[PDB]
Amino acid sequence: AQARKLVEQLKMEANIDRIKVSKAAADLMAYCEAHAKEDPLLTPVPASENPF
Amino acid sequence: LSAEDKAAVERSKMIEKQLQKDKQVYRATHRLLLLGADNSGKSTIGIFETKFQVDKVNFHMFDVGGQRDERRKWIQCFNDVTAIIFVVDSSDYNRLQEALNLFKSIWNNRWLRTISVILFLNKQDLLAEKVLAGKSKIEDYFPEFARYTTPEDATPEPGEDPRVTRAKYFIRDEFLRISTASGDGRHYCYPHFTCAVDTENARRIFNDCRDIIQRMHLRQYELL
Amino acid sequence: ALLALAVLATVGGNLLVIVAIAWTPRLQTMTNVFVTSLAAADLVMGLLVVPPAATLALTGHWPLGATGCELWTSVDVLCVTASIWTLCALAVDRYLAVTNPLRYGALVTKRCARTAVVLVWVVSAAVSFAPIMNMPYVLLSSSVSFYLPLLVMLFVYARVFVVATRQLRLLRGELGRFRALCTLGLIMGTFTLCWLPFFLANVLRALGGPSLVPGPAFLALNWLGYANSAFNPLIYCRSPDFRSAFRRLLCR
Amino acid sequence: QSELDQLRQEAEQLKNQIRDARKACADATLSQITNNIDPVGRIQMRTRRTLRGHLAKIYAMHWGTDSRLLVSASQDGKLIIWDSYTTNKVHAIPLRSSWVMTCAYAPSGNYVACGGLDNICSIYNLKTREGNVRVSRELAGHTGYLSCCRFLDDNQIVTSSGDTTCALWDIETGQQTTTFTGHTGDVMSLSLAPDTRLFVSGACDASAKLWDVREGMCRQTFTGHESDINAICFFPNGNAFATGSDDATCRLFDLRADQELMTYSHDNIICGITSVSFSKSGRLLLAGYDDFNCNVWDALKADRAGVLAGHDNRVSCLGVTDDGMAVATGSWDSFLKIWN
Amino acid sequence: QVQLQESGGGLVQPGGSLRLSCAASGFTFSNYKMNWVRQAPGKGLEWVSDISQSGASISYTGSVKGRFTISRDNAKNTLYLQMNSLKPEDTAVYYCARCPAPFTRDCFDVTSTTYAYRGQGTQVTVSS
Amino acid sequence: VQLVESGGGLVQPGGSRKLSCSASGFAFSSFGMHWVRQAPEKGLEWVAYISSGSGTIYYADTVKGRFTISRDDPKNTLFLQMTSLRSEDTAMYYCVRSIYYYGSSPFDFWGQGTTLTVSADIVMTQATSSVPVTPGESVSISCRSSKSLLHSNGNTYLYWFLQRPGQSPQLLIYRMSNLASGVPDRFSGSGSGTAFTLTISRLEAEDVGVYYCMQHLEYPLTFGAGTKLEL
Ligand SMILES: CC(C)NC[C@H](O)COc1cccc2[nH]c3ccccc3c12
Repeated sequence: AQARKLVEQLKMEANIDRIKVSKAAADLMAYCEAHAKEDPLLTPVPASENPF
Repeated sequence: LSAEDKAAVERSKMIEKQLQKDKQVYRATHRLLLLGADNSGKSTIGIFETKFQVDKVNFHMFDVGGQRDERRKWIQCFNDVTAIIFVVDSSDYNRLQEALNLFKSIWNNRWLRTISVILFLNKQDLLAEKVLAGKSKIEDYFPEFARYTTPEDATPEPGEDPRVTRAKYFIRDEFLRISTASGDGRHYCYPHFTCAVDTENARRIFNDCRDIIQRMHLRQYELL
Repeated sequence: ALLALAVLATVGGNLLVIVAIAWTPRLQTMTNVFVTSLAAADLVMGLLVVPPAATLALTGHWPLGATGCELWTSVDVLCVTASIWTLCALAVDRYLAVTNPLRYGALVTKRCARTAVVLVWVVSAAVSFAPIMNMPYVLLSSSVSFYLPLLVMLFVYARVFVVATRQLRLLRGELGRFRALCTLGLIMGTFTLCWLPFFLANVLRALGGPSLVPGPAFLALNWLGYANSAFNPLIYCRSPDFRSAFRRLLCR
Repeated sequence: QSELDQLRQEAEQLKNQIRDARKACADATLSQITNNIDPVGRIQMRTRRTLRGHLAKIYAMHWGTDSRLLVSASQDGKLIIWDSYTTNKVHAIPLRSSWVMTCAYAPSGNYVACGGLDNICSIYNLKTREGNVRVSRELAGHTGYLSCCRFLDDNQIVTSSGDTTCALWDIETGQQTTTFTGHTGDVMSLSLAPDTRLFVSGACDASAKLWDVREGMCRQTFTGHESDINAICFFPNGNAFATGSDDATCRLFDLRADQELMTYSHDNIICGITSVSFSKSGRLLLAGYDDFNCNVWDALKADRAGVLAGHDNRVSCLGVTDDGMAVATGSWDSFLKIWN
Repeated sequence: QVQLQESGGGLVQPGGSLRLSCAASGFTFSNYKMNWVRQAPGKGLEWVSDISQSGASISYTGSVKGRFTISRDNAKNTLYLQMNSLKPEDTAVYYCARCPAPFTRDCFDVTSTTYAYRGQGTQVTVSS
Repeated sequence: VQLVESGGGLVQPGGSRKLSCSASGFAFSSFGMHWVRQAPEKGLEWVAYISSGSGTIYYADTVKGRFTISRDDPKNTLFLQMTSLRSEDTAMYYCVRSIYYYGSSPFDFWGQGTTLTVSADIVMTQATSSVPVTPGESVSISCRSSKSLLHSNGNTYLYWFLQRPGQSPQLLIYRMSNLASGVPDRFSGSGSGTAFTLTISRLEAEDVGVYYCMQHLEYPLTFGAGTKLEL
């Protein structure tokens, strides 16, 4: 049963549903674009508003 | 700065003063990593921490033994030790190649490339007994032992066989060849012949760490 | 014209050294304490010592007042003594780090380094301002400021040289089974070739009378030591660590 | 060969089936998906703060949830809590073992965690009536060194060990409520999801697994690296993560796509990654390398957008504040630097 | 995915010849030092030979010195081990092992009990 | 945690008396200690302060120079040497602990106090110095300050204390908004610069007493005259 757990895990991973990579990439794009404004590293804040 | 901000800054200053006291305590202590095989006998020489004292110098030896056989990750934590103490079993010729491979990997390890190794050939009495007997021959596991003659610099111990000298110095020269095949003088290998009853290993570690740090200071002062 | 170049070299190099040591937390390694004391001494050489002398040489008129010169000479003696005693301190630190490494790990601490620097500068000020409070004084001052530290550094660096050469030969033997000269000679040769002629002519004037050694020659020798004060940053900070700090400082 | 043949064959087919499914689902690469967007340009980040209290190399750091307090572990066997705004040392916690390879900052801020070669996760109470930081719970039960530990809540902590296992503990009882098994080599890092219902872990088998905390099972397994994975970080969305391995490459894996979306590497980068992190928006992926310099990668375009140069040894840890104001980088030169 | 498939093992009378091949997939072959390890029955893992990234540096154990020759071919991404004059002490299952990290000269934890970058094995048994 | 004060008693107007404050149950060496007095007919009044490690000492202007303060961390004792007393010094002196770091709670613990009888300032005004209330009904108490306590760092350094009759006061709110440990949520702290209020929801037992407001902006520590919540 040494490899029985491995084969069962592989079967369990195969059982899942996989969505299209284009859709996943588009979702990541959507999140990054939507939350771009609230990223201080992306667009640096004015030195007055910078706590450091 | 408010009164509370000032008090917090003061408290940080007192924390920094305690840190400086700990710096004084910590710099004076020399850290040594103890590596070896299961049969190497490094126990006599989880983590089994030792703290001994030679000539008013504080040494801290660490024998990691609570991990698995994979040591490629947790060994990087010891990038700043004074020296790595490598213990081998000279009698066991079968695992001698495994010890050589471990020594080679430690020597050529990107992070342990600046760490000198103190080499302790541990079971010298067992090696001498095995060589005197006909139990096994070195040449089986090392055919190059045929074409090898005792070094000129080799100093035999009184009352010892020349063949035991040949065996012990060939075993030591395998490690030495591995060590001087590379490294270009940043770190050095220090070979020692050890017995299970030996009591001068602390003095040996003291002398060899003194040499290690003396050469480090020379190199940092550009005096080679 | 060359004296101006020496002045600007002194001030720039030593100010850069001080700035790098102070602003780099990684360079504050106890021996930079002596390095920064020496850099301060050389900086005050380039600032309050060499400009008046250069202006006097290129123009007979003394730029400093009549009373100002009597305290400008005691800034010369103070600063030169401090630089030489700091060089001796650096030699002693190297000796203790090479010959007793294990114990040197805590033999000289921050307290000891800041006591030694303070004692160096206090002795320099005492030797410098003792006249304010001639032949015997010149001899004693030159012995305390130059000859005693020079002998100490010679003994110290000889011991370090024999240790370093023994270790080099041992290493060559070890690696051959299957430079201290350049560095120490540079360190000693700069200091000697610069401050030894002046402190030898000092004793010569004191003993045989001022007539034996001419003024212009005395000026030239004193103006060779000033060159030493200029050249000190080059030799005590030619480490990859120091060079990294200088690069990071002057790039931005 | 009985089991050794049958199980090996069934697996070999199953892996082929997974590969075919990933090929079918790979409709189009993310790089082209984002081949039209504007370049993120260069994000020049200057060292705004430098925290210098540690006595030796720094192995880990962690930010408080308030994005102002941070903890850090070092080889000197001390745990130091910093106020990044004022550089003040809020706390200095002496540690019994000086080989602590990780530290964790409770999200509530009450406790702190530490562990390492001692195979024990130690929990230290910060807000106690005695006024001094006191160890409250020493979690034992791991048979290897503790690579990482993260607080699920004030009473639950998830730790990853070098015994090829990750565990979910319960600080109250001090016992493991769940043990996650399946990794072949040491688990070098773990990242908790924003919803904290599942986490990912990177091991020394060049694979990263996604564990469901409740059921204690591996939902998915991601491969694609060829060297030990050292760094793991969950995407802010929570549906993806990034891994940093000794191959000197960073890869982005999507939970739903179950495959690598983009490899962040260049031909001249031959140094492994020790730590990775994301920004608030997940556009910049900061990766700390062995070359003493941290690179800032455009997470959607794979082109290097900046370098966090200034550390004079290995960048061991690298974390971003919960509010995204700053990035703190710990290295082996005993200094923590805050960049804005 | 790092996959090291190796084959070529079979029943051979003592003193014969045998070529062991190890097809490597999932990684760049040319930047990894490659190793050969074996496990004789009743014993533990042991190192046999290694070859550098390009092939300039090659080493072997004393037991297999002069009779085993290891060659790598980066073009086809495979590792070879030509064995000559087999002896009854050489009966073992042979694994094909890789250095954990690229551009390195230190194969650490290759002969460990559970190493990730190691093949399944070929049962090379020599007897008369 | 337990703070023990001793030495208070009958002293002539001309003389001296040493006040001791024994520490037990906390890291006395890492805490900054204060001495706060309170006359029988007067509210609390801050008299002196010695920081952690004795690195900084402050005194009230009323007893500046006249009094001395000190601590013995190895012995875990706090000392206040008083010389040339005055008839106005009749008061119960409180030993107060306070540790200062980001997010700490200063003035958290007050000693039981010892009673001693003798034979550039921010003023805090507490309106409605005596009002009757009914249990089970919410109440609001407001103390205002001459100078705004906000330090532009989001730190309105105002502190609330509850002196129940017969025991030392305890800290309720620190920084005007943060509830202290062991204090129930029914208490609420709010307000702005130069105007603060304390809100209590569902008034219950163990709340009858005198409510004090204290500023910590700068060190001339000043306490309100008291509110005297009564049934
Ligand atoms: C006198 C002024 C113009 N120049 C002095 C030299 O710069 C430095 O001279 C010294 C340095 C250290 C000790 C010294 N003792 C002396 C005695 C006489 C003259 C110079 C020095 C002297």
